[PDB]
Amino acid sequence: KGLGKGGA
Amino acid sequence: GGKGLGKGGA
Amino acid sequence: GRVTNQLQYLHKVVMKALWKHQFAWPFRQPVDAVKLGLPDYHKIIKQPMDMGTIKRRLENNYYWAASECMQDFNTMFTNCYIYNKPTDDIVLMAQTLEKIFLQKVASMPQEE
Amino acid sequence: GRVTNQLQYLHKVVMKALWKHQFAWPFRQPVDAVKLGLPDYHKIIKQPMDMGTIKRRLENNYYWAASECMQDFNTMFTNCYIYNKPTDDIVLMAQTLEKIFLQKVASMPQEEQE
Repeated sequence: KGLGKGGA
Repeated sequence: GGKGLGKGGA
Repeated sequence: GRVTNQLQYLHKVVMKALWKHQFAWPFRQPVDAVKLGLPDYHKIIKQPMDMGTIKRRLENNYYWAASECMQDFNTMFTNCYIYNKPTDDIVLMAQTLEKIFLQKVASMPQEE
Repeated sequence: GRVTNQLQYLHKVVMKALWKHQFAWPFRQPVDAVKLGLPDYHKIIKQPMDMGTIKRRLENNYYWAASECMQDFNTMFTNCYIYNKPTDDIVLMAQTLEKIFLQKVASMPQEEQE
């Protein structure tokens, strides 16, 4: 259900 | 962030 | 107003096909987070969009250019991929509706 | 395998603009799951797409019609929204790029021919 590339 | 909760799967 | 060939096409061809499509029903009205048990929805999606809103806009000449209607179609589909789990049926439904959107937009007349 | 005027437009006007964009860099080559620490990436995204592949397909006359090429652009953007968290910067980058893509598709010459 995602893990992603980085948050901001 | 991340994927809400959603509407249901299949 | 006169309606540009492009907004005419978005109305009479693109919205015509999507509105009646068998996968269209979850998209026809604003996501109702209360009805759907979705207390996080408006936390994640800050610009809700739906076909009812776009259809009404096309009917009342709210739009100045095609590109602005096209963005609304895009936001509607993007909301859905961003909020929902990858495995949700709604995701597959949106992907199918979006392919039709793009197929048709491939034949949209030139502006002007 | 064809050259058409809409394919030439997708190559030389639409792709050229997106490729050079300051947000393009994460999209120019296949997502590298190993480099980036993403062991779940290929479990969620079944049809990886990237501008590198689209560009090369355009140069090798792989596409028969513009719509087929537009579909690949869409898959690439869609993969990004589906796999990544709503709060990841790559989601904003994709959305910005995708708005240009839609803007430029809106001016695609509409005699579909060659």
